[PDB]
Amino acid sequence: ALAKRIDAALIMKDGRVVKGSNFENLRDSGDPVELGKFYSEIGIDELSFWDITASVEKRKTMLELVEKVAEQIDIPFTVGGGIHDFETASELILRGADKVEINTAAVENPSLITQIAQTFGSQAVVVYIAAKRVDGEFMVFTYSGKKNTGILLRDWVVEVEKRGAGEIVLGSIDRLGTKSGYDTEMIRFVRPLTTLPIIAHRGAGKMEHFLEAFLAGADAAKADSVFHFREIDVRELKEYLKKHGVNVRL
Repeated sequence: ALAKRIDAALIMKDGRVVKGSNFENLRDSGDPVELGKFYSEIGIDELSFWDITASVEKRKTMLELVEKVAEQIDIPFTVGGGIHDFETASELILRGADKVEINTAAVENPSLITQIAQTFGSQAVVVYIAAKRVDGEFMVFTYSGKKNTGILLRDWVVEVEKRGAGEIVLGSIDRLGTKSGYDTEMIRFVRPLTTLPIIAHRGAGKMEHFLEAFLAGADAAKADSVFHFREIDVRELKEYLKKHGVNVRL
């Protein structure tokens, strides 16, 4: 029925893919640009490039990345990782990114969502929401899961749409590092609260997990290590989803 998207996320530091990948056909399996390009050719629909360059080289590193990526790939991509204000987001979109992915800076200043959207459109703004169960409630976490904001997921989802975001990535900290499946309970919780596309993140271990996420109401599903270490083949995944009635691009 409804069209569904398959996303790959690449974690990057100092220009390199953190922990690389298992694609031996590649000249450089740790080159984010070559790996991204390869993904774009075998069936990934959209890419996310996440930078954790901790040095003062971060800003130009991310700019050089988006420029090289835009030159080599022809599917939409998002860039993220410590994007804290409008000028940083703007530089990155102009240099070639289709979208920016923001989290902590958005929670601390939700008007940042609106400021990026008012120049680049809602479709250019993706808000990543890291959430976790705490005393029986879904709470929003910031600073790479270090801080419980005390903000209810329910309230933040509604505010994010109100401020003009285009898409929500819903990352379950309750599933980080696990391969037991996406947090379908969390996706089902968020689905009726927003009209925005919901992208599932964290927990994927096998093809059937993607099917479960789409049944839960996700519009897209994003993963990283399961692709890079080839626990799941992307072509096989889309073939599988299509076979069982999911509207994926094949």
